[PDB]
Amino acid sequence: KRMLQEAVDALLDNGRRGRAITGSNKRPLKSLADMIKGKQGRFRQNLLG
Amino acid sequence: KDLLKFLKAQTKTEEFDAIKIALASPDMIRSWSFGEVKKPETINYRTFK
Amino acid sequence: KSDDVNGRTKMYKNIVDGNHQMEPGMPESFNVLLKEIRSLGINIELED
Amino acid sequence: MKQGLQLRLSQQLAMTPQLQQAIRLLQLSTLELQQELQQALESNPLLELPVYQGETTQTLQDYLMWQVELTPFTDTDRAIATSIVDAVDDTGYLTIQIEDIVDSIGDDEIGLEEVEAVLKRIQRFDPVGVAAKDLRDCLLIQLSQFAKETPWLEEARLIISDHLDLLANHDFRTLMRVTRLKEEVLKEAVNLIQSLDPRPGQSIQTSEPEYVIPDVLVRKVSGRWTVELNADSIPRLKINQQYAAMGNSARNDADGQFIRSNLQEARWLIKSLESRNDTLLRVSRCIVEQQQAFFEQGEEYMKPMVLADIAQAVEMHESTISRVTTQKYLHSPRGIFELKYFFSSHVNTEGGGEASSTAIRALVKKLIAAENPAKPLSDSKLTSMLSEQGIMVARRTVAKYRESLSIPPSNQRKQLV
DNA sequence: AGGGCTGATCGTGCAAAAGTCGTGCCAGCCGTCT
DNA sequence: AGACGGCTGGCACGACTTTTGCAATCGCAGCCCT
Repeated sequence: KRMLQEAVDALLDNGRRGRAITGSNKRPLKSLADMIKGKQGRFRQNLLG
Repeated sequence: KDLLKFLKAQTKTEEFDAIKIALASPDMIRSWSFGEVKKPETINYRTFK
Repeated sequence: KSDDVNGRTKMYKNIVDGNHQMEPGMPESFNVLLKEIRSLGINIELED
Repeated sequence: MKQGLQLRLSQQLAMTPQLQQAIRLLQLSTLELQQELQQALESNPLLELPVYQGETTQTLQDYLMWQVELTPFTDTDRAIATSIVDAVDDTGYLTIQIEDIVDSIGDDEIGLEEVEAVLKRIQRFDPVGVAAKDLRDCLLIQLSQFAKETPWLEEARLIISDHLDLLANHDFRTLMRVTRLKEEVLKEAVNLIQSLDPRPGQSIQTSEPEYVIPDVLVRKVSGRWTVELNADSIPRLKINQQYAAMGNSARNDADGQFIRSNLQEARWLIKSLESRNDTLLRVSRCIVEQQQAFFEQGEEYMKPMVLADIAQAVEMHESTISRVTTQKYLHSPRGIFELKYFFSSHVNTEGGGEASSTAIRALVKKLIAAENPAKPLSDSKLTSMLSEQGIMVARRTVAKYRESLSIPPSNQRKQLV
């Protein structure tokens, strides 16, 4: 259950808690909040990008 | 179906004024979706279906 | 000229017929935003 | 040392057939075996953006829909046209009949004449191949698009009108007698029909993603190379050593017993994986014992292969080898083939030899390549050629190989020069 | 005080009925030549 | 213009494959029934 709660947290926000990386890449993943926030979120490129 | 109003009903939108935001509850969460996912499989390479 | 799928065809027809009339409808990216917001524990909808 | 039914020695072995052992064999389920292993490892305690262009034409179906919508059509007319466009196959022929379309309309005012008029307006659509009928109708549309200066256009039209059966059976005598066809005029008409763009919708669907699985490798660099059968893709999963130590350190005796049972299951899984790897290696060695000979000799020079003989050479259980052969693929420098395709059918051959059915089929295909284009080689001629090759295969065997090779009928494949 | 008896742990096969293929062979038919 | 021929394909019979449907009895001994 602790694994499951951690996984759900990472799915929501990986940058806040935990570090998930892809195969052969150490970069973090783009969680459901990552594509909302930052320069590469939905709100960006929404302002007529 | 008379096949004449079915197509026109597809191209329709409401006023959509006064957008509102709130918290989520499991019952209505169940309401939006139609299906329950139990398996982690995404696609089969045997038939690509 | 935006993601309005039901508007690009109609503007093209209005041009080729020389109508030059536009109906806004709704951008699809707004629906994208709504769908991704509803992916988390937050309700969001548009009233009348 | 030839006495019979003497004192019986005590048996020092058992069959010990376990459903666990059979599942361990998994009939070499490969990716399916990987999925089953994943499911078990999940059930076993203490075990273990992109570019996204998203841009493509909808096989011109979207283009056709836009063009029909681009043309001025009434709301009911637009709906009828959209329904007709929906009844379009990839080849470009209508799947449903006009009566089926009228029934789907479900309007008493809707009639056969109006539906036909709508289809005819739809028939002259934006791209080629919008006939939604037989290619002969599509051929007529192309000829209408083609210049009238083309020779034998009237003759081709007359043949396609009601002499299509004569053309299908390649009955040149009766067709010429009925249509007063001139000598070599049929050749010109056939050449024109060659440039008719049959199955035009196929060319529109230019996109075709490739699908292939690595499975076994037959690279065989410098001969007899141990090309691993996707060793990278092999799971080789192991149980959690830390959790096992926790189970070993469990205070509760029942918890320790449960951990011991889990460890026994993990050992069973490890034995299964090791057995799978060993079977794969042994099968690779057995294949390499003769695979290079078959590869160098060629497909037509393929010796028969017996599953029992291969198992005897490997000295393993014959049923085990048969199960391993199932659902197994072996990519090779020549190409990717199934393990059954890797095995060879048994057929008698002359001079004290055994010839594969695939070998005979490839020889027959090579012979068919060396044939007169005007007149296809007869099955009797194929049997004569096989007798020349000395493969001890008669007319029936030649016909079976041709069916394997999908050889066309002699009369059907026959054509003018 | 004496009998019943209960579950831990107990590891690469095979065969037998079924199926399926190799091979041959006959029956008709159409293209044909007489 | 009816028969020659070759094809094709169904029909049959042996010969090779192959798949699934198959696991007790322990030797401990304490607990429960008699």
